[PDB]
Amino acid sequence: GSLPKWNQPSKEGKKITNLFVNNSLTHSKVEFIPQEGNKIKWYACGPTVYDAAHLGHARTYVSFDIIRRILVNYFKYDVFMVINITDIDDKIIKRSVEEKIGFTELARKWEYEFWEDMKSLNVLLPTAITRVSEYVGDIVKYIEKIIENKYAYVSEEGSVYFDIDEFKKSEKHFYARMEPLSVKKKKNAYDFALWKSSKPNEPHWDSPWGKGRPGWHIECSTMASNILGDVLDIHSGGIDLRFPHHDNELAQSEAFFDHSQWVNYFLHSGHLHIEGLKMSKSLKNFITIKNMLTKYTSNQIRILFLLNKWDNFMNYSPNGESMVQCIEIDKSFTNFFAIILMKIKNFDLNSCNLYWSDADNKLNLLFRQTKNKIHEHFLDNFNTPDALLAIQKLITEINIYMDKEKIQIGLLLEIKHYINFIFDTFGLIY
Amino acid sequence: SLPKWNQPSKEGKKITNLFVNNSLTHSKVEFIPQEGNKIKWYACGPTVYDAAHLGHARTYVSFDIIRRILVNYFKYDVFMVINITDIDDKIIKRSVEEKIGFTELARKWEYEFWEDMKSLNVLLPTAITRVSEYVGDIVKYIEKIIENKYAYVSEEGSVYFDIDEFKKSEKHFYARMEPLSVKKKKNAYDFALWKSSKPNEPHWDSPWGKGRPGWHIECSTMASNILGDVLDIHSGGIDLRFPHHDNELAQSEAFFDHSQWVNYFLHSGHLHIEGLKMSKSLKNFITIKNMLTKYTSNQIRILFLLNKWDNFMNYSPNGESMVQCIEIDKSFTNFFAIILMKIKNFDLNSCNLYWSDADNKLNLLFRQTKNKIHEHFLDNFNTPDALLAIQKLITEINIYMDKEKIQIGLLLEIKHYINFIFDTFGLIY
Ligand SMILES: Nc1nc2c(ncn2[C@@H]2O[C@H](COP(=O)(O)O)[C@@H](O)[C@H]2O)c(=O)[nH]1
Ligand SMILES: Nc1nc2c(ncn2[C@@H]2O[C@H](COP(=O)(O)O)[C@@H](O)[C@H]2O)c(=O)[nH]1
Ligand SMILES: Nc1nc2c(ncn2[C@@H]2O[C@H](COP(=O)(O)O)[C@@H](O)[C@H]2O)c(=O)[nH]1
Ligand SMILES: Nc1nc2c(ncn2[C@@H]2O[C@H](COP(=O)(O)O)[C@@H](O)[C@H]2O)c(=O)[nH]1
Ligand code: NA
Ligand code: NA
Ligand SMILES: [Zn+2]
Ligand SMILES: [Zn+2]
Repeated sequence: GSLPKWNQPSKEGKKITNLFVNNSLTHSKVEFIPQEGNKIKWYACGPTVYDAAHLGHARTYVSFDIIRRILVNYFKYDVFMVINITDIDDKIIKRSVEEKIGFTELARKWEYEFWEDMKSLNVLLPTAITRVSEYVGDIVKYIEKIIENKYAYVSEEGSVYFDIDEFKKSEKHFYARMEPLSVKKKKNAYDFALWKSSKPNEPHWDSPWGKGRPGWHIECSTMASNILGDVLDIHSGGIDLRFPHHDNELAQSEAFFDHSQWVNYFLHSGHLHIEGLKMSKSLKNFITIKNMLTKYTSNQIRILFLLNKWDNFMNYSPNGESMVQCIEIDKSFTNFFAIILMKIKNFDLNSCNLYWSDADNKLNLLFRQTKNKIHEHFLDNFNTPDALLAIQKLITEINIYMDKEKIQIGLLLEIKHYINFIFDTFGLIY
Repeated sequence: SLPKWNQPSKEGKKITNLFVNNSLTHSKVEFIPQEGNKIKWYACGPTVYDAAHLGHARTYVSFDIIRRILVNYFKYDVFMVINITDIDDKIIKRSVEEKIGFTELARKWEYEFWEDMKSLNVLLPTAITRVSEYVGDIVKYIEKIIENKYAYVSEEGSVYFDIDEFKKSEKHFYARMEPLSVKKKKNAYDFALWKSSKPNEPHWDSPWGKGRPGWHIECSTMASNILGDVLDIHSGGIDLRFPHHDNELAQSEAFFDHSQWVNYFLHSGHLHIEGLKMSKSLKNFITIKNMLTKYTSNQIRILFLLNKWDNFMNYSPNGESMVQCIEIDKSFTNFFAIILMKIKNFDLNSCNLYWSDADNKLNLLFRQTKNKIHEHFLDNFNTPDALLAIQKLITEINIYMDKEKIQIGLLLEIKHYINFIFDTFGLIY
């Protein structure tokens, strides 16, 4: 009917938190319902490992790390996550001849440094790490099934292409669900390659159609489908990937399983722009995660991303201009934990009075209110900027209470623990 | 002819389908908060005249576990109050035998009690309410009970709860939880709200004369001032259910003139040593400090994790009961040793990360165990079965790490989940 349709999961038997997430399939905020129980099957597109990672990559993976911590630590969902490592790619192939070291040896180098940068930022590793080099055989069988479903064709040179026209014809299949308006050997220019016949002096793999490499998009559909299956609760990535990469993943997986909805919720992180231009290796405006870590700490970098809503675009000001606010917040969190611990330590039950005073009750009321504010923020599509503000306000009032008033030791311990619980959800470490 | 219980409405509340053994209904009922996800919780505290023993440990560690389940696992919001009974006949007697002040004795054993609690990793409550600091509030509480014509004053200057006037009212039933357990008095079963003090005994000025608060009035006063007319949870040991807890309900119902002061009354079962309750008087008791020179806090918490909070349990001394606990503590320790070392020393550069069938089978048992434990916690805090679920999962993880090629991310997830459950249990590794 010229409009793509979206089927919300049924609510019976599912964990309902009334969480709302910005879903790129509906281009709106919708209630999140698991496919099965409280389980969330989640695939996230990974890096292409030919170079150092930069602050833009940090934005995406730290942002979805925070969302993952919110889902699992805060809401107690059960998340099964997969991230691919794209270790075969044209950029890796070209760089390996420039570097005069093996392609595989170059790919491990930058995958290792990528995971070390993620660990440095306190990013949790996914459940499964799926490398393209280890899945080429699975990829080929995936392409075969797409061909048997008559949604792909083979060129004489030995490449394989996705037949978009055959895909559209089916009433159950719509091409480019998320960006409908973004649309030689080929039937049509809009067809894309699943298998590429191998260029000379290029790494290659055996296949029924000839020596070749996987195409850009087939890696993700194959790996995600083998481990997670015919329905994905969440698929994530940066916004630039929405078309053509993610829409093509949907086309390949729908073609493979012959069904209409491979993914219930598609989440796209907004881009990090430096001076109004996206941070890209090509532009030469980029800042490596390692350089960033020599001036600033993991907490400060995470606070930078906490201050910017995950699905919005953000602008980083270099020379620490944007980092000035972050350093202030990290400095005050550190000082807070210092004080409240000294006051808990020096508290003496025998000499203090433990009457529940009016000052105590006022702080307690603010403490329970702040718990409910933060809960609404997380339900409001992971509004970490406002949740972080709630904690700062609560800390300002705790500082006043501790300085003057007589302190209820138990109340202060409870508040320290809640703030610890929220900071663990953020990935901050104090 | 039987008291009725009104379940809170589910509308607007956090509903977990949790079921708790409620002494008011003498059955298992679904737990519904009074307001949203908030739980107002009052727990009867110790009388600070002596060292705490393993029985006190059973009650407070068991309800610490329940509190951790409620807050850490289910993400409820718990506002808790515990009284310290620092004025009491037992404190007065002990203070004269030792020839020390009533307050100096109470502070000493209050301090050792909180130190014993910290040693067992028992979380402190939000508010600690001492009777000596609330004597004025207690008096004003008794006044309102008298104005509602549910209490009367004797010639000596004492005040007594008029049970018969309380029963007459249709909105009030006396002794809801133990209905069959029922001189100056109108009736012998009336109990004192205010006791006229002998001149030597410590006392406080009051409208009816110098006196002390009675046994039960302290708790109704303090819980009502901080938490109010409705208590989501009131907890204590089983022997306290009558007359102490039933009298708390009568006093609070009389004060507020309503029918239900507490939605859910949870009573931990008693710890018996050689078939008799651990009591200072019997001389069968084991202090928490003595216990901690023989066994560790984790081992002691595992003992109470193995015994369901609301059931009676028998401790066999000379380490008979503790042998099982020490084995479990040993196996948790060794499991964490391996999984932590393999996570640290895992090297992404040299490893193969294909999602193998062994990886998929461990993952399936891992998610299955999450659902088993979830059902156990909903089943009235069945920590013994949740603990067994963890043990089963740990046996299979040990095999996986020893033999299979390990998915570093999957092992991190399992390490994180088991830590999350151990924090809910209060274990520290
Ligand atoms: N990307 C995409 N565009 C489609 C599809 N079907 C129709 N359209 C677009 O929608 C317009 C309406 O044509 P119809 O929907 O009747 O085929 C066409 O001009 C075509 O560009 C489809 O499956 N995928
Ligand atoms: N936020 C943000 N994400 C980026 C940027 N550049 C790449 N990404 C994201 O980082 C992930 C991996 O990056 P890749 O290595 O594919 O360039 C992708 O999901 C992509 O969307 C950037 O400048 N900002
Ligand atoms: N425990 C208890 N028993 C009551 C109450 N009201 C009446 N009863 C019992 O019910 C029986 C019937 O007496 P009535 O209900 O006429 O007072 C009495 O023998 C009395 O024991 C009450 O509030 N509490
Ligand atoms: N499980 C258990 N609890 C006890 C024992 N003795 C006292 N308690 C509990 O410990 C708490 C404080 O005891 P108290 O200081 O009032 O003697 C009360 O809630 C009481 O129920 C015992 O032998 N076993
Ligand atoms: Na794009
Ligand atoms: Na009793
Ligand atoms: Zn991808
Ligand atoms: Zn009490």
